Amino acid sequence: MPTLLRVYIDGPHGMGKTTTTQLLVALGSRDDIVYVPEPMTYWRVLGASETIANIYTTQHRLDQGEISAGDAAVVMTSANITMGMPYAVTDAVLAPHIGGEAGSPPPALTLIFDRHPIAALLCYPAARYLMGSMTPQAVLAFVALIPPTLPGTNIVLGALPEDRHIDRLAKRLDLAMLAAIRRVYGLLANTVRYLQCGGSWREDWGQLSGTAVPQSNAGPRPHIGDTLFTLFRAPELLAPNGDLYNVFAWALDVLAKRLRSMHVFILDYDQSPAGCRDALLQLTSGMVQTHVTTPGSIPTICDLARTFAREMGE
Amino acid sequence: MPTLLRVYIDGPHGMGKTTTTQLLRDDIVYVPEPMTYWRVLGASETIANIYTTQHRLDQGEISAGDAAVVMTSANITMGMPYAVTDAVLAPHIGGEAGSPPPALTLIFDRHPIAALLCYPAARYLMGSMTPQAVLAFVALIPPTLPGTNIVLGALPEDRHIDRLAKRQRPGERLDLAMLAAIRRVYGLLANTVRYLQCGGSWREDWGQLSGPRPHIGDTLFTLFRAPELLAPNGDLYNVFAWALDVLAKRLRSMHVFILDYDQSPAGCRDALLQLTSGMVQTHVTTPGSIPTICDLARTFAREMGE
Ligand SMILES: Cc1cn([C@H]2C[C@H](O)[C@@H](CO)O2)c(=O)[nH]c1=O
Ligand SMILES: Cc1cn([C@H]2C[C@H](O)[C@@H](CO)O2)c(=O)[nH]c1=O
Repeated sequence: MPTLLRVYIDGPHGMGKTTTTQLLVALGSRDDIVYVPEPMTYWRVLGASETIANIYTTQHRLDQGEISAGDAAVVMTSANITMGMPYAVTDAVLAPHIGGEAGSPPPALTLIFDRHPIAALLCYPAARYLMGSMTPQAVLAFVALIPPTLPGTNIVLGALPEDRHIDRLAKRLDLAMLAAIRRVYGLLANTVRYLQCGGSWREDWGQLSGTAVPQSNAGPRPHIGDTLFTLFRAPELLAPNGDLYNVFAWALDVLAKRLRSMHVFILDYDQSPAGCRDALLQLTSGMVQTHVTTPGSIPTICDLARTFAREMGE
Repeated sequence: MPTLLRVYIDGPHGMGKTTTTQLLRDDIVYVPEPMTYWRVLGASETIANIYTTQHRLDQGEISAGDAAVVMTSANITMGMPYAVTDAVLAPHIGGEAGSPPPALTLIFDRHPIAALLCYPAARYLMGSMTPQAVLAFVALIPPTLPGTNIVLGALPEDRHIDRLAKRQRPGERLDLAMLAAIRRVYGLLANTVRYLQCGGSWREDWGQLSGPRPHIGDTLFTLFRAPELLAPNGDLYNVFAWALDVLAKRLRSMHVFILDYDQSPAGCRDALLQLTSGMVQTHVTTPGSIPTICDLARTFAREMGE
C-alpha cells in the first residue's frame, strides 16, 4: 500500500506559514504533493459573512467597553464554530483512509495543510480566553470535541522573535492578541514535550498554585506551569473543595490523550521565504509517514485536497 | 474480558425518558441528565437563555442573526458533558460480543447526537440557527463506536403536549412550535438510520429532493436543501456535502430502538427492559475497564445530575 505524509503547518498568524508552505509545494512534482489551504472563502462567505472581521470587531468593541464580556464570549464562541468547520469536516472524511505509522523511501503522496483542527478547537479559543472574550468552559468544550489523533500527525509550529513578528504582522492591529496567541502556542509546544516525557497533569496539579512567568521534541520535561494545564486553574472551573470539577478534569484528560501522540516540529521563520521553505523541507525527513487503507486512497485524498483548495482557499 | 451494554435513551424532551430510566445495585449504572452543568458549572441557567432567546426572536425583539449566535453558543454548553463523556469512555470500548448477561449496563440520558445534530437541527427549523452551524456540529460528532444502542420515543402529539406541560425544566417555556420541530427531527432521524441501513445513498438520491427504505424526503437529508448551502447553480458546496457524508457514516452503524411512551411509567420501564434483549453488547478493552466506567458514571451523576 502507498505511504502518505501528512504535515500540518500551524502557529500564530502572521509568521509566514502560508508563503512558506506554497514555496514547499512549488518544488514538488505536480502530483506527489498537495496543499490544503486556509479556507478563507468559507470564513468570508460560505459558512457566514466576513467571520474574521466580526471576531476582530468584537474584541475591539469589548476593549472599548461597548459590549460586555458575556456578549463578547457568545459571539466569539459562535464564530469559532465557523472558523473550525473546514478543519473538522476535512479531518472526519480523511480519517478512514489513514492506516498505521510506516516510518521516518519517499511517500507516494504528501499532504501539506494550512493549520490543524487544534488551531480552532484549542489554540484560538484559549487565546481568546486570555483576552477575556471567551469563557474557560467554552474552551474546554472545544477541547473535548478535538477528533481522535490519527497516526502520523506531524505538526510544525513557528519560531519568531516578537519584534520580527510584530513587524511582519503589522501590514485590526491587536498586539495583546498577538501576545496571547504567541503564549498559547509556546505552551502547546511545551505541553506535547511534557506529555511525551511522562508528565501527568493529575500528579503535578498541586505544583500549579501561582501565576504566569520552547521546544516540542527536544529538551527536558517542562514544569506544568509552562504547559497548557496552567490556563485551566481558573476559578470558574474550581469547586468549593478548591479542586477542578470532574467535567473539566476529564476535558484535560482528553487534551493530554490528543497531544501525547502528535509529532511536533519547530520551524524558524526569522529568515527569507526561501530559507523558510528549505528549512521546512529539511524537517520533513524526521516526520512519521503512515500507510493508506485502500489502494485507491491516494487519488481520493488528492481529489479532496484539490476540491477543498478550489472551493475554499480562494 | 467482561461485556458491556451501552444504552442511550434519547428523543424529544417531555416524553418521560427520565422517569423511565430512574425506575429502571452494581450491574447497571445511570449517567443522568447533566442539569447542574447546564444551570451552574458550564454557564448560568442555560436552558432559560435558550427559551428566552427563542421567545425574544418570536416577538421580534432581536434579529435572526442575534438569535443564532446565542443559540450556537448555548449549544456548546448543552453538549459539553456528552462530548467529554464520550471521549473518555471510547478507549474502553472493544468489539462486539454477540447478537449471556452483560457484566455492566450503562444507561445514558441522551447521546452526543442530541446536542450535536438533533437540537441544532430543530432550532434551524425554528429560525434560530444557521444550517452552516448545524453541519458544523454534525462534523464534530464522535466516531460511532460498536454497540451504540439508542432508544427513541413514540408518543402521539396530544399525549406529548399534555405530558410536556407538566415536566417543564427550570427556565423552559412551553413552545409547541419547538415541540413539533424536535418531534420532526427525531422522526426523520429514525428514518435516516433505516434509509442508511437499507443502502440509501444521499448523493445518488439527492436529485429526488429537487425533481425498500424511506424516500430521501423523509430523512434528515431534506433539511440540508437550504439555499445557504447551495451555490448559485444549485449545487451543494462540497464542505456541506462532506458534512452529510459524515452524517451518514455516523448514523449507519447505530442501533435504533423505538419505545412506546403512551403508557404508565412501569409499562415504559418494562417496555424498555424488554428492548434490551436485541441490543448489541461489546467487550471492554482492559480488565479494569468495568470499575473505571462505574466510577465515571457515578461521578458524572453526583457532580452533574443533581
Ligand atoms: C484558525 C483561526 C484563525 N483565526 C485568526 C487568525 C488570523 O487573524 C486570521 C488568519 O488565520 O484568523 C482565528 O481567529 N480563529 C481560528 O480558529
Ligand atoms: C440535550 C439538549 C437539551 N436541550 C433542552 C431541551 C429541554 O429543555 C431539556 C431536555 O431535558 O433541555 C436543548 O435545548 N439542547 C440540547 O442539546
